[PDB]
Amino acid sequence: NFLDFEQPIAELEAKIDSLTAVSRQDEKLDINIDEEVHRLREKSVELTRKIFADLGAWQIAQLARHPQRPYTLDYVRLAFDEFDELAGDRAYADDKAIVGGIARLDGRPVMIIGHQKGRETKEKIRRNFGMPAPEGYRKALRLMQMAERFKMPIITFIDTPGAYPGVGAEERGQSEAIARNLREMSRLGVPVVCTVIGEGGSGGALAIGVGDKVNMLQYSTYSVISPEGCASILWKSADKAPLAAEAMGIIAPRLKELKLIDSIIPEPLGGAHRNPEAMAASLKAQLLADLADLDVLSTEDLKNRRYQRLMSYGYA
Amino acid sequence: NFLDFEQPIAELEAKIDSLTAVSRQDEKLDINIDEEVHRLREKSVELTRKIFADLGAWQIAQLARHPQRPYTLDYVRLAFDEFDELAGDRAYADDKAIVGGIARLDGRPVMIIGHQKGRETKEKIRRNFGMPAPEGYRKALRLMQMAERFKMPIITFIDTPGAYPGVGAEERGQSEAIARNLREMSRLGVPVVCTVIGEGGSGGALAIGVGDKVNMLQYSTYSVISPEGCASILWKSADKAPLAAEAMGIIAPRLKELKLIDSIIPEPLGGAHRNPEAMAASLKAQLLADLADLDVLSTEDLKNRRYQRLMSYGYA
Amino acid sequence: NRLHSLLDEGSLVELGSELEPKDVLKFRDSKKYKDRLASAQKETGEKDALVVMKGTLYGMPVVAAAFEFAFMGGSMGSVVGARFVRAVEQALEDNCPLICFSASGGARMQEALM
Amino acid sequence: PRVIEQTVREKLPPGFQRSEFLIEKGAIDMIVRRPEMRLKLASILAKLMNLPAPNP
Ligand SMILES: CC(=O)SCCNC(=O)CCNC(=O)[C@H](O)C(C)(C)COP(=O)(O)OP(=O)(O)OC[C@H]1O[C@@H](n2cnc3c(N)ncnc32)[C@H](O)[C@@H]1OP(=O)(O)O
Repeated sequence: NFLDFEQPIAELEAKIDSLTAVSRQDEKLDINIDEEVHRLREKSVELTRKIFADLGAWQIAQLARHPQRPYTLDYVRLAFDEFDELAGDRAYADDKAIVGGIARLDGRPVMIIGHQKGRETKEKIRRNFGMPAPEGYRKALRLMQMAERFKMPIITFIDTPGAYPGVGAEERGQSEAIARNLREMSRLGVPVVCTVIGEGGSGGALAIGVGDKVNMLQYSTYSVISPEGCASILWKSADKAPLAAEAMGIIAPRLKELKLIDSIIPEPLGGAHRNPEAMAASLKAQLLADLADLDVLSTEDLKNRRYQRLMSYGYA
Repeated sequence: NFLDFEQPIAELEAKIDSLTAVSRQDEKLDINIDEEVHRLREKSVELTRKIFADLGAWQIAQLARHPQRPYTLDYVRLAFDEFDELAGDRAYADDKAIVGGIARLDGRPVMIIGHQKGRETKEKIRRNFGMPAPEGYRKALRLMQMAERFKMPIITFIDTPGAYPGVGAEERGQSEAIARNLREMSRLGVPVVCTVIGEGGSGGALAIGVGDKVNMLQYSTYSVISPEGCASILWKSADKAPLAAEAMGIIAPRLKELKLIDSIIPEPLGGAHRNPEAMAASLKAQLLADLADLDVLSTEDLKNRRYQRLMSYGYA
Repeated sequence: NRLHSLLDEGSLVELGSELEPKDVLKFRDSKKYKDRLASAQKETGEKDALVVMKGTLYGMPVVAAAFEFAFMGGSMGSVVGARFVRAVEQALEDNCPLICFSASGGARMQEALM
Repeated sequence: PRVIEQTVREKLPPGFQRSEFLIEKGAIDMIVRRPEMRLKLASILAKLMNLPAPNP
């Protein structure tokens, strides 16, 4: 299901599908499929550049929410192996809006923590649209401590609309849990790398994003507040979300100059959704490179550097 | 409300009450109150020894459950000052079946953790008969960590029927919380003293009772299982509870020989309930003496001694 | 007023008084973020939401602070965190409890991820 | 409360996000009225820092 501005790409795709049927549909129909396929694929490839060259911040947000995209499960599958999912906070529940586990990266063992919006409606409602109740963040703290204890690096993916705004979420110390998370992660003796795949932000995202390095795709928005919220509070409306997106600076290159993120991982054309494997390979390369130049530093120097980088936050 | 075997004591008390009325009731009645008061008090004092000399383990249990007795609040009031109650696990609730706080003992600051059955029916149901849901034990862990951090000694009172056997209690990791409690308390760098005031046991009591010293009143039962439970499972009945109490060895002197508890604090005659102030003074003296010969040892030697004492557990 | 109320008299010492907003996001709202910055600064008489004042409590050294909620909802601006760090550093260098009071409606949106 | 109201599209519990409610729900230690505050902080800190008690 392509977005509104990806229409010319769609109709060309719509002609492309029935090519399979015409191959063996009925009445002996087996036409010269290869010629038409090649011409239509050429046109489609040419047109996507005609479509994805002129997208800006409001679009970037739409693309960051494309309802066909790799979630943390997808990146785990397409760049990680021997994945073991640990579920359980030890207190009140395991949460489906966060998925964590311990896996191997090119032999090396790692910890993977991140969100999972679910693909279709069913897995979206079963995972609460990637909105974690605090018990999830307590689980994430528990896993992060486990990873710290056994001299293990931590790889974290961040793809959350935000911490759930609900009765159950507020009752259980949402603020307290996120505060603790932000406290412990800033003392681990192991390197930390955190991407911004997909749509993330709204503070709750930061619960698992305080690390040595930070990386973001080219169509991923990292906003202290969703554009619609900023629009409602400030613009006194919702339709004016694109203006809020333009003003805030939620796009990766805008953030990059702000010394906030350490690298942008380029996407396959038309969005990572068109070539999830290519995006997974790019992410794996970026993660490995980040880990490499990180392992040289010792644990004490690692923590000191982490603290120093934090203090660089804010123009002050 | 005295127990069944404290009847002769009662009726003598029942004659004693209306002495106040006869002093100024009506018809100019002001009799020679002092003579009758002195004689009846003499008889009552003589009779209590005639009553509390011949009590054994099944009784001890009844006395340990006398529905007129000092709970942890009472001992705090009558032996501690500048008491500040901290309530809150930080996760899901503060529990009324446990009361903790930070107070001063003869100038010295301490931490006090223990249970509170509530006095009457209302405060009994509001505190769940001193039965703590796990969140209470998480709170107790949190307080114990706080006390450890600021080089502060911990004084703990133990008066619980047991961890609550309920849906809500089981759902929230009861076993997990108590396991963690039993793990952390065995690593604190501060001395720990734990009494057994009132009725305690059933494992959940041990959640706050793993310390350098252990002390118990003369009418306090510390059983891995209530006598009634042991009776039901083993004796195949409930009426045979006294036999279970006799067999188990739940009475303080029986436990004392077992190298399980380090001292028994003698009670005022007729039970501590008759002279709560005297019991509070005795408890305060015992606590201070325990702390004194404990502070000589350094933190490392303290923890080593604590570990060694634990290993002495069990004839093996 | 809050800091004076808690701290003893004559021992008050403000911290991080030279830190002032230095907006770079030039946030263009219905108003200009500089407009609200200046308006709040003049209306409340304080540079930002947070004030820090080293002092003493009953003869015991201590560091306190608080939020002036009137300042744009007392949002945690860059200066807010910088003064917080300054106070914590003062507490660390000189052994003394550090105290604060919370009053805010959320982080300073106009500064976005900062 | 507005955000939660629109999200859950329901009636929030009475006393929502109230200190008298967040001490009930474990997140809040102790409710102190402003007049005691300075003594309450002074006593607690003089305890924790292990200093002699303050003089009224
Ligand atoms: C996502 C974030 O962290 S910021 C999101 C905004 N905050 C929240 O969602 C949490 C609470 N939401 C609120 O609206 C309030 O803080 C409440 C619920 C406590 C209500 O308190 P109120 O008495 O209504 O205060 P109010 O919101 O009017 O705050 C006063 C002023 O501060 C401003 N303000 C408050 N917080 C912020 C903020 N984070 N960014 C910018 N301005 C803010 C308001 O715009 C308002 O300005 P105005 O009076 O000139 O229009």
